[PDB]
Amino acid sequence: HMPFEIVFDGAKEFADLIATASNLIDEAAFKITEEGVSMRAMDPSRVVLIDLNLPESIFSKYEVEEPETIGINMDHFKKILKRGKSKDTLILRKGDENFLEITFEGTAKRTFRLPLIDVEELELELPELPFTAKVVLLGEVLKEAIKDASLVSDSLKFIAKEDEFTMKAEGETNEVEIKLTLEDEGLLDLEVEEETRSAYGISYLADMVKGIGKADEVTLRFGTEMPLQMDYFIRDEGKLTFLLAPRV
Amino acid sequence: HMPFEIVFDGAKEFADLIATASNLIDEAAFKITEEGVSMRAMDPSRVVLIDLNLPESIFSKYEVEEPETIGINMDHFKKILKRGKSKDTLILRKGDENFLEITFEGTAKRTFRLPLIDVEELELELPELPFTAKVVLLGEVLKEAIKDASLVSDSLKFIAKEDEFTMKAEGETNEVEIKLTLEDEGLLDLEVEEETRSAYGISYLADMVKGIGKADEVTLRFGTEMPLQMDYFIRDEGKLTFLLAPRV
Amino acid sequence: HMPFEIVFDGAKEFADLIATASNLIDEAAFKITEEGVSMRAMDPSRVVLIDLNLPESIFSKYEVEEPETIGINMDHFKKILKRGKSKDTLILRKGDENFLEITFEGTAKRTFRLPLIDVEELELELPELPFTAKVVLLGEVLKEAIKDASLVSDSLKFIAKEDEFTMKAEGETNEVEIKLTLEDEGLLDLEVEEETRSAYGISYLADMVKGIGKADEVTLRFGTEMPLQMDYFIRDEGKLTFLLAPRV
Repeated sequence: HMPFEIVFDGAKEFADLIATASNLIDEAAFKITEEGVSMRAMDPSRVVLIDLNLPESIFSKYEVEEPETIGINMDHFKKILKRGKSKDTLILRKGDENFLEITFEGTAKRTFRLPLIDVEELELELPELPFTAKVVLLGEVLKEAIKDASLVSDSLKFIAKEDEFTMKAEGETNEVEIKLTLEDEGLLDLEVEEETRSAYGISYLADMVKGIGKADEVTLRFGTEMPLQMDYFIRDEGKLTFLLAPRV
Repeated sequence: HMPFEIVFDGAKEFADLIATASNLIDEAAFKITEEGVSMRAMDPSRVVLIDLNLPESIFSKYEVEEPETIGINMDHFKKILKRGKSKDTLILRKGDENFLEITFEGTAKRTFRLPLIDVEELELELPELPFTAKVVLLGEVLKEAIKDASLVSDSLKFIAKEDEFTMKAEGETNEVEIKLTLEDEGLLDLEVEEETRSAYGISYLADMVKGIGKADEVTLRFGTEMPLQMDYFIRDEGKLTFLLAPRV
Repeated sequence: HMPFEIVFDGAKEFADLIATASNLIDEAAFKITEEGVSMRAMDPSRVVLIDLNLPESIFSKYEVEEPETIGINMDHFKKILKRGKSKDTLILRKGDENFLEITFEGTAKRTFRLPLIDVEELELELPELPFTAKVVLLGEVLKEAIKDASLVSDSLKFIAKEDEFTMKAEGETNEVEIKLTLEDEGLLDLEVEEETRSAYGISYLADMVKGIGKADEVTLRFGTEMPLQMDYFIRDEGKLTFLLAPRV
């Protein structure tokens, strides 16, 4: 197999990015091409599809001789990456053998070897879906709304109308409603083709947003009785996309 | 029943204030008048009386049509209020029905409904007591002294003399003494009619001071073999008062 | 027995210093002389020798009438010292009786009495050893390397050569190597008489470095199949020295 070397400036930031996907994933196949790094995986229950796209442009050095796929234990990967410091340079290197060499370069050079595994590749595509509502909002609003809703229920209803986006949860001894309009600082964009209603499991939503930053811009696309697509951008050009099955 | 709307700027600060009283209280009757909000309660053991007085002046909007009392599960109340952000506006609103509508207004509008309960009203008054000692001290000194004393004992002796205030705890394998004079930065005022000695349970004192700030000014009034009155001010005009039975 | 009074400006810093030695020690004899305070102890397994030397020069007041030794329960000592604030003045005073009076002077005067104990004095000396390698490195590199290695193994190999210092750990499903050269910011000095290799137990190393600061300069001296000497300086003139038996 052909070697590669991939270098990312800011090892802690890369660890943070991986930790977001790791919240739902135990293991994943990483497709390494000359265009960038991609990872498409499902959580163990098959409710959430994760797609992480890291173009060559976000890496300070990118040397990929031929496209290849590697399998990674995501919890082992995250344990090693968590050792990286904020100003470390991260080097991901594969030689001829079946392990990933992970180097942090900073005040010292620290090199871990991570055994590569084989990950069953389900044929996963990200199909186009007839979403009728798009919402762009601040991470902090999304994160707090999911925490708010968890105080009352295990499911969160998403309601998009022309002028307002509402997330509402109801339980026996409580009720919570989070409302956004374009007058609100938390709502950056709202495009609604038609009144759209769908509900989503809070346990999955919590794991999806756990690593998202309070100042991150999160795009939500959904439809009535349809999955929720949730994405935010990494270093402008990278993209993390979640696709979440509705609660029906 | 008549509706009301009460608005407080700084929702996290209001949550912090409630959490102080919640440390000893499971449930409480809130008396809502045109003059302000008051709450008088005892801890489950009847050792501590809590009195919280929030005048209309500390609220940015105060619309109370007729005086009424509402009962609140304090742990449920604190769980909701803990969701408020530091720059959220807090709205407490009662309509015709038997629930409190709690709204945080900031980057988004988030509305919780809290069921109102019935709280048995003991006839609680705050009687005047012939205290012989008044002490004003920095919260940090009070908080640290109670923590210091807990290393050695379950009771803390308070000793006030003309020129010095001493808090002393004694155990078998330790002893601790905290001493203040007006030369000390921690002691803001000391008024002693006569030498005054009393002891107080550390477990109650710890719960009383847990939420007090290190820079808060705490007034202590006590007497020999008499209860301890402990108060500090909220937004200059609000007042939290504890009355603690002596250890005899 | 003769009284003494020893005063240290910055009580939290003194607590931090004691906590470093306390990580391996349950009890210790402190030798109090006119020259300073010294403490030599072994951990319960006799794998680590600790030597703490605090010259009179680091104390703001130092009144020792005659040399004497006192025994101290280190966990009780650390519990009291942890109550000191960063800007507290610390007073250690012994009167005629068999207890240490520990005073924090700041916003208030707080005085603890700590019973002195008798500590069996093993005849402990710090012998000169024919070390062949000296390494000066930043605490953060040492601390992170030990944490890195603990991800893969229970022992850490130290390898010093003319131009590079390597710490390497190997396990079944992982491997880690931390490498320093004088080009690296983490390596302040490297003096190697000959190629030097030795291994050390990570559990002991972790407890030795737990309290060391990320910006502290740590000197390591070791030899092949020889103990590791690890020291760093306290207020320029104080010294904490660990001597760690090799893993053979």
